[PDB]
Amino acid sequence: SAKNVTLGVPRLKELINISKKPKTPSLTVFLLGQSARDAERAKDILCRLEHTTLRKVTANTAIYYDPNPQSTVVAEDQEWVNVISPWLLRVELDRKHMTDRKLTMEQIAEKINAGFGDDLNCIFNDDNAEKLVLRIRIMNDDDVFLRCIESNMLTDMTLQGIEQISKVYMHLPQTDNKKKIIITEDGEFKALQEWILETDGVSLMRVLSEKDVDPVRTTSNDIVEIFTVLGIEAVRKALERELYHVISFDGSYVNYRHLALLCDTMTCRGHLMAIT
Amino acid sequence: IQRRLIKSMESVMVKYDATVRNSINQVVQLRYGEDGLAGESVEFQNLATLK
Amino acid sequence: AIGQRIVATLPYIKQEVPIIIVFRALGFVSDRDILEHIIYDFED
Amino acid sequence: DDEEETYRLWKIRKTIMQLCHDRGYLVTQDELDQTLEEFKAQFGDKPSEGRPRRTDLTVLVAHNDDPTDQMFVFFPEEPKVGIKTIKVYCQRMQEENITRALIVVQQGMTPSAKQSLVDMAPKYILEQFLQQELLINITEHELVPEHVVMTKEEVTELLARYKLRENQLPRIQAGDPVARYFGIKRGQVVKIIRPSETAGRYITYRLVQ
Amino acid sequence: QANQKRITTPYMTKYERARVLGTRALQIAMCAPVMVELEGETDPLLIAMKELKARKIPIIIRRYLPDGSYEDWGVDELIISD
Amino acid sequence: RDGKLAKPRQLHNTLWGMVCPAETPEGHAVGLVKNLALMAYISVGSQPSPILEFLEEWSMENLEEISPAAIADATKIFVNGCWVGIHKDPEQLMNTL
DNA sequence: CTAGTACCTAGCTTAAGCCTCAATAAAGCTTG
Repeated sequence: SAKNVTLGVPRLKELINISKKPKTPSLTVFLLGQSARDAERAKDILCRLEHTTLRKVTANTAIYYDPNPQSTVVAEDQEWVNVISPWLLRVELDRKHMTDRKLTMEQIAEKINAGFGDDLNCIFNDDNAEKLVLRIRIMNDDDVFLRCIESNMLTDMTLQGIEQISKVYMHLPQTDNKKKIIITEDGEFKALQEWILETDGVSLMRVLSEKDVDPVRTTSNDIVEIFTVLGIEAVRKALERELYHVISFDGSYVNYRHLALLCDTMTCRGHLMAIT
Repeated sequence: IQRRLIKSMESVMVKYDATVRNSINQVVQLRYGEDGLAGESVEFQNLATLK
Repeated sequence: AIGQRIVATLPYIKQEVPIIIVFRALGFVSDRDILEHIIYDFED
Repeated sequence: DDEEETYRLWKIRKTIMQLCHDRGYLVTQDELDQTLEEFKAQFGDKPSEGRPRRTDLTVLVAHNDDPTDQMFVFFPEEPKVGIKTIKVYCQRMQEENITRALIVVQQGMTPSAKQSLVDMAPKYILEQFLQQELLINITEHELVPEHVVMTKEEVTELLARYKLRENQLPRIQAGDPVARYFGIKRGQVVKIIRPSETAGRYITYRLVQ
Repeated sequence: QANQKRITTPYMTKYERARVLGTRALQIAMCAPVMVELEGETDPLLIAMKELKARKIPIIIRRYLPDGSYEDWGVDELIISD
Repeated sequence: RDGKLAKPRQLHNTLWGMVCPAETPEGHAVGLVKNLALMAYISVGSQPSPILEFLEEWSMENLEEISPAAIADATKIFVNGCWVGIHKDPEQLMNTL
C-alpha cells in the first residue's frame, strides 16, 4: 500500500546529493513485545503515532448567537441538565473516526483547556447520545477572534499522534530480514513474523522515545535525520543499507568494496559530505 | 551522477602502506574494503558453521 | 485568520490585485452587482 | 498525567546512569538496571506537585580509578533554563571540589546559557542534554557501533604504528550524539568497533574536531 | 628505510610489473646491454619479459610510503606475480 | 529540451487520429517533435462574424440586454473564446448549428 | 549628380545574502 518509496535513480540522487527533504521519508518502526505479537496493541501503538488534528474527527462546525447559555437555541437537553459570552461555537464530530482513534470528549476538552488556558470553556455532550457535540464559549475583535481561533484549532491541535508523521501503515512482513529473527535453545534461527509499522513522515526521536516501541531496530530511511539523531557512524551503516537497497532491488550485485568506499569517503570528515 | 561520483573519489587509492588514502593522505580505510583484498579475486561462499 | 482570498495578477501590474478591487475599478460601485457577475445563482 | 511523566523520568534516569557507566563513572548494578517499580517506590509516582520532584532526584557519581573527579547531573524544573537558573548550579560547582556535571533540560536551553557554558568550559567542563534526547540509549541501537574512547598513550601508539599525523585520521564532530553521549573534547580519537560483512570485525578511528 | 624495516608487500604488483617491463624494454630498444642470453628474438618487449622471468632486470623500485619515506625493492628480490 | 519533466513528452490520449503515435525522433526530442496523421487537417481560420449574425437572431440574448437573474438556468455561448451571449434552449440550436 | 570606395562607429536544489522576532543585560526609576 505504500510502495511510493521512489527507488532507482531518484533515490540514488537523494542519497548522493544528501537532501534535507527526500520525496519519501519513512520509518520501519518495530514493536517490543506482546504488541508486536497481537494486532490490537499494534493498533494502539499505531494511533499514538499517526498525527491527528481535530479536522480529522469533526463532521461540521457552526457558530451561533445564543443570548443566554441557559436558553439553548439548539434543542439539547444535555446543556439543560449541565448548566460568560453570548457568541458561542459548536462542532459536530462523527462516531467513525472517534471510535477509530479511541478518544473521549474529556480528552479533547482537556487538550483545549491546556492549549488555550481558561480563556474558554468547553461543554461537551456525553458519550451516550447519537450526536457528538461540544460547545465553546469565551470567558470574560469580538467574534472574528473566535473565527480565527476556530481556524487555528482546526488546523493544528495534535489530539493524538506526533507531528510530521501523516500516515502510518501496518502489516506483517514477508521478507526474512525485515522479519524478527531469534535463536532458539537448539541454535536455530526461527524466522518470526511479528507486526511492524511503516510511516510516511520522519521524526526518529519522538518515535523511539515511546512506550512499547523497539529503540534498537527502528531505521528512518532519512540520512540527515539519522545524522541528527544517532551520529555519523550510524549514518555510515544506514547510508550503506539504503545505497545497497536500490542496487539489490534490481537483483543486481555490486561488491561491498565500492559501497564501503563511497560511504566512507562521504562520511570520513565527521559531517555529511554530500557529493555536490 | 557518474561524473559527480568520479570527481569526488578520483584520487582515492591504495598506498604502499596498504591503507586507503585520498589525495591529501587523509585515511579513508585502514585496509581496502576493510580487508585489504582485491575485488576481482573473490568468490561467493557458504559458512558451514553458521545455522 | 480569514483564508482563501482571490487575487488577479494583471499585465503591466507589478503586484496581484484583489478581484473585487478590479471590478470596482471597472465601474461597479455596489457589491450585489459584482456578485451577479461571478455567482450566477444566489441560492448556493 | 503523572504515570507518563513518571515513566519518562525513570527512563531518563536509566539512560543517564547507563551513560555514566559507559563514560567510566562508578555505578552499582542495582541502579544500573532497576525496574519502573523501584523508581516508583523510591521517588513517588507524582511528578506533578509531589515527592518525585526534580532537584533532590539528581545523581552524583565518581570515576572508578579515583573517587576525586565527580560528575553531577541536574534536571531543572524550568522548561527553558536560563543563566540565573544555571548560575546556582555553577555555585554548587564551585562550593564542591567537583569539576564537571550534566544538565538534562526540559525544553531548549537559552542561547545566553549556551554561551555561558562555552565561556566557563575550561574551568568547568559541563555540557547539556535534552529531555527528549535521553529517553533512549542510542548506543543500544543496531546502527550505532561500539565506540571506545582512546587514552593518550594508546593514541600516540596508534600514530607511531601507522606513521600518520593527528589530522590524517577520519574525524568526528563533537556535536554529534555519540561523541556528546560519551563526553569528549577535540583532539581525542575514538576506537569504533563494527562488524564487517566482508572480513569479520573492522576497527576505525574517529578524531574529534 | 633500512633493509631491516621493510613493511611493503614482497609481491611485485601489476602496476610495477607493467611499468618495469615498459621501461626496461624501452632501454633494450635504445640498445642497452641485455642481461639474459637471447635465442634470436628481436622484440624488446619479449626480451624484457624474458629478463623479468629470469630475474635479471637491472632495475630497483622505490616505493614511496604515505608518510614520505620510501623503500628500495630490487626486481630480483621481490616475487613476480605471473 | 533536455528537461526531466516527461509529462509534455508523453503520448496524450487526444492524439488519436491527428498525430502519429509511432513516429517521433528517438533523441532528446522524444514526444516533442511529432508528425501529422494522414487525414489530420489543420483549420485555417475565418471570420466569426457570420456565425455571430446567425446566432443573434434565433432566441439568444447579448450580455447587455439581459440581467443575471436568468443567466443561471440558461447556457453560455462562447465564440472563439469570447462570451457572446446566453441561450435558453441549448438543444435544437446544437442541432441547428 | 551620382557612384565608388575609404574612414567612423523547464524545473529543481542548496547555499547565501538579506528581513524580522523573542530573551536579556545595562540604565534608570521606584518605593522599601
